[PDB]
Amino acid sequence: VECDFSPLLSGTPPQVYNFKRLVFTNCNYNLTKLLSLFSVNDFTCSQISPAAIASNCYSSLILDYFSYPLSMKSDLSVSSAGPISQFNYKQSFSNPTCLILATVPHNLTTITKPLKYSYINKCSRFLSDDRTEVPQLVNANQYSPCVSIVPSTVWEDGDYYRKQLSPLEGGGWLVASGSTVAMTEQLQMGFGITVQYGTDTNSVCPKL
Amino acid sequence: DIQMTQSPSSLSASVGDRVTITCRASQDINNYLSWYQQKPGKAPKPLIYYASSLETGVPSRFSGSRSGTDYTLTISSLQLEDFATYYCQQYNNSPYSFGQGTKVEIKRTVAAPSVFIFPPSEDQVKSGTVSVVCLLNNFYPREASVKWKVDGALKTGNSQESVTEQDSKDNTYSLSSTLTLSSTEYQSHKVYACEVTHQGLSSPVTKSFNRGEC
Amino acid sequence: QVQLQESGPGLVKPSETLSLTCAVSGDSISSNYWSWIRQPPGKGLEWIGRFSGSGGSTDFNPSLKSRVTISTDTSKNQFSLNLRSVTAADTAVYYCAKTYSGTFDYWGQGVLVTVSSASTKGPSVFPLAPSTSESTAALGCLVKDYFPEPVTVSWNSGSLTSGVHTFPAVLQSSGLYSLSSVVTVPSSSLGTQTYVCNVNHKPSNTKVDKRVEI
Repeated sequence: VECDFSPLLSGTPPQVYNFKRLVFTNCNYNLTKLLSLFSVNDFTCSQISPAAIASNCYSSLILDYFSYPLSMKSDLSVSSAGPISQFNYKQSFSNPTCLILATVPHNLTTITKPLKYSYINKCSRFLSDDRTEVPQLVNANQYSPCVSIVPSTVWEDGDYYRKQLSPLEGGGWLVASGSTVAMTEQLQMGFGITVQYGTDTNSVCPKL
Repeated sequence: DIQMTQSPSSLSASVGDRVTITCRASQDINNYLSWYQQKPGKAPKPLIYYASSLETGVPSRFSGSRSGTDYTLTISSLQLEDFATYYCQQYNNSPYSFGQGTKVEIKRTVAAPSVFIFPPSEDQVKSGTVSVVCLLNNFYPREASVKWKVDGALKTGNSQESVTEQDSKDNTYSLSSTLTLSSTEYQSHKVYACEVTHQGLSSPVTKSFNRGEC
Repeated sequence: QVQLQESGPGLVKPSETLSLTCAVSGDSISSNYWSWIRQPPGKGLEWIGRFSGSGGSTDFNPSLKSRVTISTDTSKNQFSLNLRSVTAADTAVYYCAKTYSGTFDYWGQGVLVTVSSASTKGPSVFPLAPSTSESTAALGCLVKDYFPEPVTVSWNSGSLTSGVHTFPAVLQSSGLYSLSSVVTVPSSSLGTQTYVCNVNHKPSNTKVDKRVEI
């Protein structure tokens, strides 16, 4: 009956361009229980009216988590033209969304640190002539089109990955470039929160 | 590391059937899974990348899917071209583990083996090492048991089996159990029996020969 | 259009060190990524290690990281694999392949590497003749003690193909192989028709025509 946040507290978290997503329906949550397990640094939210995020019922609660350094904390705002908001992670502009940046504490050992931070600095699709470039901008609450061709971790800074598409899909190529940002001493991650609404069920209320 | 549990290890199906091959990871791989088809004696052939994306020039019968942490390769309509061994691979984190593989073999109707026993040639008797060969010809499925009763009772350890692949015309198997002994030991006992048990046989069939008796 | 070709000795002495070179045709190794994958005869796949001709540093499997090294060549458009302190378990078919995220788009025809302490030796061919005959009879030829693989077997110089079953080899504890080839023929043709088995072992240049006599 209680929403299970356990997949976040185990193993290694993914990168920003291949984030892991957890959807919560028909359960009760305790956001203070979660944020107490991480040193919370910076965070932001947008939109209310019901109004809350830890004191309201919704039809669903979406939570994306990924390893992200606080060095590029400014690249997460929607008003930024950085590759993160352009090719990696864009959250919903219409629905009420939140965005939390925290660090994995030293007393939280179940989460093992990845080798380094990784993100997509450019994801574009080239046509049959191999000259026309089409930037594949990421949509809100979607993955990059180049996720199918990029490793779960960028191996070296300045790497290029390309794969020829099938003639049924249109032919051409899909090319993406990777960038690496060296790891910190404590794992820094970013959490993306979005809430939906429906007429049928509202079984996503806070635990009281 | 992350390790893969692919099941079933082998299955028997015919043309037109729908066959599903699953693959489970020890940890979340985040859709970074690939499928391969391996024909006998050839390199693996890529079929699907990123769990569900089809490779170029691969028929639409093959599809990829994910439910929970289970990754399934489903062939909608099986055909003669597809009977091979299929593997699943993860590339989420090093080292890259591979699936054990699933062997898709054409299924025949059950048929009991024709059992033949071959006494060692007299030219080999003077060589010091004899080799009694027992043959199980044209049977299905592959599972069968062979026992060696020398002069009455069971002798173990010195056996050597060798199974052929599925036949092209009748889709059957064939196996040989070779008993290697010292020449002096072979002249000691009189009767040598080869007893086989197969699900196509109501009772164990035994083929024997008396040593020296022409 | 990118192709691959393995080039290896095929036989490596036990204690010494094996070198395997991979030739890439139709593409530059100074881009993308490449890797090695081995497969022991009759089991699954083992990923050796990935590297880069573009960067290019490497990442290997911890199970073989202490015994694996890699060289890169730009002008010759190749790369080699160096595995030292090889054991009897290192007998496998080694593949080199291309990649972009961990999967493998293009593979090369795998090369076999067998490790065992023995020089080339010819086989000893023997007939396998029945003394009871009912409707259908079967006879064969034993090919014991030969090294190394492979060996070709024919019956009546290829004029007899139906019903012939040639079994795989069995690597005995003597470090030598041994197999048998069988054929089922009508019992009414045994008296008036001959049957010979033609053996050819090119590493030993052994060429035998053995008659199967009742």
